[PDB]
Amino acid sequence: MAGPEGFQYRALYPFRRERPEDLELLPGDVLVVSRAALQALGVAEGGERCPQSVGWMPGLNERTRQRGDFPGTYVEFLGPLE
Repeated sequence: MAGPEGFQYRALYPFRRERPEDLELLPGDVLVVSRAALQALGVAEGGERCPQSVGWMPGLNERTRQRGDFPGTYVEFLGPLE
């Protein structure tokens, strides 16, 4: 309606937080990321659809309700936040 507020990723494989400031990934669980975060990383418009090309990204996890940087290699792409 108004526009894309952000994008959603989804963890495919379970990996425990290596560091307290690391974000945990569980299979099937969704991670919510805003446009501001991706733009702060310097992502090209149409690159976010390939998270492994961006690397570690700051977002919100559903199962843990925690916030931090997750390795965007074990995650799939869901779509834009509208």
